[PDB]
Amino acid sequence: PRSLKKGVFVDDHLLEKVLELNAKGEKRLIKTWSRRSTIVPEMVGHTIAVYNGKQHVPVYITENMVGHKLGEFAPTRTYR
Amino acid sequence: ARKALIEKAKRTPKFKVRAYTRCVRCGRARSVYRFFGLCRICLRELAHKGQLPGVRKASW
Amino acid sequence: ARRRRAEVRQLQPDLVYGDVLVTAFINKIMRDGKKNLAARIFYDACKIIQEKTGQEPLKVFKQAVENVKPRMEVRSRRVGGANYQVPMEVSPRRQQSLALRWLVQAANQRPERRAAVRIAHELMDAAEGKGGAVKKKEDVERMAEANRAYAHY
Amino acid sequence: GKGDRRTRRGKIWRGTYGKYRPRK
Amino acid sequence: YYGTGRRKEAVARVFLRPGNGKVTVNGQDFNEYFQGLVRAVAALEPLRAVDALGRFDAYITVRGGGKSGQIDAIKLGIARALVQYNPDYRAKLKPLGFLTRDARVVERKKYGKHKARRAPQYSKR
Amino acid sequence: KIRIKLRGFDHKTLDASAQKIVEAARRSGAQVSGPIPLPTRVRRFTVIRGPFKHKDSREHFELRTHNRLVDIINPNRKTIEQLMTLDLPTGVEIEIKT
Amino acid sequence: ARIAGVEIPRNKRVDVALTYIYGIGKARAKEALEKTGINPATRVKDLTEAEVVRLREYVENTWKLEGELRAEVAANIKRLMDIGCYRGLRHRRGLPVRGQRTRTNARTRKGPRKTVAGKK
RNA sequence: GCAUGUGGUUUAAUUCGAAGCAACGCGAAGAACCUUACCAGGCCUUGACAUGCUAGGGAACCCGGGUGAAAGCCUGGGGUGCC
RNA sequence: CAACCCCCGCCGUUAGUUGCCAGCGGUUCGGCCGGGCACUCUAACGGGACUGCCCGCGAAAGCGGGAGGAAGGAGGGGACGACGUCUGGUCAGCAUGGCCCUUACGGCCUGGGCGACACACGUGCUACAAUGCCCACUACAAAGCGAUGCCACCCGGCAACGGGGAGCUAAUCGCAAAAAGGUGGGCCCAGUUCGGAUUGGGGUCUGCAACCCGACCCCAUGAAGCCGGAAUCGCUAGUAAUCGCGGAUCAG
Ligand SMILES: [Zn+2]
Repeated sequence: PRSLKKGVFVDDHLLEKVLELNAKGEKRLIKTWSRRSTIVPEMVGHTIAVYNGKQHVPVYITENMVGHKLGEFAPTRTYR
Repeated sequence: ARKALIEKAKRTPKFKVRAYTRCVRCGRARSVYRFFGLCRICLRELAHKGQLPGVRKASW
Repeated sequence: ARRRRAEVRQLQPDLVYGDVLVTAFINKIMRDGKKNLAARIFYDACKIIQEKTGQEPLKVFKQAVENVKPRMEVRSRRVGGANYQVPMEVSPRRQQSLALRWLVQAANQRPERRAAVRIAHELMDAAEGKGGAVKKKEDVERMAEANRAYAHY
Repeated sequence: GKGDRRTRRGKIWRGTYGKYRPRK
Repeated sequence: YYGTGRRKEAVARVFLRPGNGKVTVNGQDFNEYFQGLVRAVAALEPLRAVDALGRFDAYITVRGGGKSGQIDAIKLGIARALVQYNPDYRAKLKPLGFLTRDARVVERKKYGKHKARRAPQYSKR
Repeated sequence: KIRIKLRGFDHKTLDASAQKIVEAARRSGAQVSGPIPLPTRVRRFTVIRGPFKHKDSREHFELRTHNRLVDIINPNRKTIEQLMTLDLPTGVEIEIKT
Repeated sequence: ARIAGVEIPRNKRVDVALTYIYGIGKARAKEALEKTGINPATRVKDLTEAEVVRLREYVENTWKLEGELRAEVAANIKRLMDIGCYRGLRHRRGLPVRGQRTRTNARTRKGPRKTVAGKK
């Protein structure tokens, strides 16, 4: 039930970095710290590597997973 | 207070949220009063010597 | 109290009847200082006595109190490396206080819904020498001369 | 009723306003 | 006849005019400004003291405090004005102690505490 | 209709300062409403005595900003003379709006 | 007095009653009587068979309820669950999801207390 | 039941102190970055701050671009006072 | 130690843009306007209790009781902590002897963490309900804070909020509704209209950014819990219990 009003956020760092990967079709690996960002319907299908606290976790994006953020896929807390 | 952070917390930041306080005197950051701009310790310190005008010791 | 017996707070008699005994009782119902509420309780509990009994509630009240005042009590004591229940003649002050209190503690334990009601019934069954108000009275005494084997301390 | 953030007191407590406590 | 009744941070403007016997407070009937208030009757006690009920009117105003205090506040005021009418009245008033005023004021919350007295609870000392 | 507000920190400093305006205002002016108190606004400071950690310590500091008013109706060019540059208090701030 | 979904709320007031239904809370109920003119004050047992039906037809063809609500949620959970979503994991672990603390008061999501050994 | 402090266990890090009464909603009267002292990874060295010295080049200053997560690195311009 | 100093209670003087038919004239009958400082108030100074008076006890100090008085014997509450004790705490506030690093034990940044959870204790909050819960109409408070800040009022929206926009530099505008209470009516003793945990879902706002980790709103969900083992805390009067309001810090 969280919310960012009118104007969904995504860091231009990868936005205009990932879109350029559209002019060529597909790529393989993306690495950027901004996990601040929401995921866009315009972003589906790429394999983005997000930063943990030390590692860089690779995340495949699904047609079914557009409404969540990047951080929601990079677990920080190692447990058990 | 580390000089590396007094003088630091003074230069304008790229984001307005980032800007916090410090005590002009001690350099403390934990609890300065805006009104005087001094570390709670510091407030007392001068409050006592009589260096903060109109600043008396409350009694009621 | 170490230095003195300390004076006993004097109360303002009732605005209605005028007996301080009244004011004392009400104080006892009152919780959280909502003395305006507890005031009502007593009055509406009085009105119940009028409708349910051909008698002035003022009188009924006193006689009910009069009947639960235990005149005998226990007060534990360590003599011999042991707890010896010493029965003892209770003073005037402590009776009146024990009465009112028990009247109440007992009342709120009634199966009845409305508070004022609970008081009303407890106030009657009291003057008729029953209920629990008087039971919490007869029970203490049922310890008084129960262990009267020790009234030599 | 103080935790019931959807009642009278519920709001009065949190000091928030809502469908349960309005502005007159 | 004005007297001035103050009690626990609440002022009471008292006016005794020879009338039928009615109290108007802040513009409303005495018994209307105090509905459901048990100790309400308390205000008039200083009057029924000298058997002077119904001979005066009571134009009363009040500011500050709480209704369950203002009562006493008026109570005093009436008393204080009652001397203006007949100073010789003290004889029947002070024995009943209506010309006294108590510092029943709400004590200051000291620090380290939860109120003016109520200290905080430690468990394993 | 010269409205004179007097805000300060010391109540004696203002009393005098205020009186000083009362005196040379009746000698050359006319009918003055006298000096009036407000209110007075306090600035409390609840600080811990020790610098280390003892919540239960706490010293209490206040800061009283006294407010005094002196009204002068029927403002003459003669009144403004005595009350032109004939002041002496230091920790007193005045402002006029007429 | 019967069936909304498969349920039977009865002998009490309507407004109260309807609460009993999985999908209805102290809100919908009032907004389902305001949309029908049935006076809440009246008990369930004293409803006009016709009055009854209206309520029925309405409530059933608008809000998602028991036989379907419990469903939507259920899978809704498995949603982010099937995904490497943090929130999903908290769900796996049976811990707090919304963001609480996992050091003290959490018990509501762990259930009974599981006491273990320690030192001094 | 939940908030909050602490033990303990955990963790790349879970920064630090406080310890019976006289530690534990205690420094912290305000941890999302910041704060922040911790851990990771990228980067910087007369260094983010003081006073100064010896050699070489330039008023200070201002506005771009490239690379970049930012910092940083590279680069380019206009620019030329007081003695 | 007491006293001198502040706040509280009585009263007096000085002061009237707070206050009022207190007494008169008009009203859109709002103290709104005049007009008036009386009262409330506001605040600066000063008076006032000293066992001074009466009875008793007493060698005296003093004690008990009474009276007049607003107040009594230190009238209530503050600030105010001796010589020293604990090698008390604190070099992470600051300062400072000493040793230790100075291409790093320094400095910038990005992201993570301080929020981790099988458990355990401390301080607390919410509740187990009819002396009660809910909705409605209605009445009394203090003390604070306010410039890009407090926001009247109107409009959109269930609503958080948003759009518009007046007043205040603040005893004269605003935060503001105090709450309990009172009048009506609903509940009828249920795990319930008690209780609000947790979870789904949809939104608002702050802010570069609310995943980790923000409050708020709305719909749904509606858990433990029916008064607490041994044990253990606070409080001697306007106190405890209860009820709401304000501020500091601070974008939130
Ligand atoms: Zn400082």
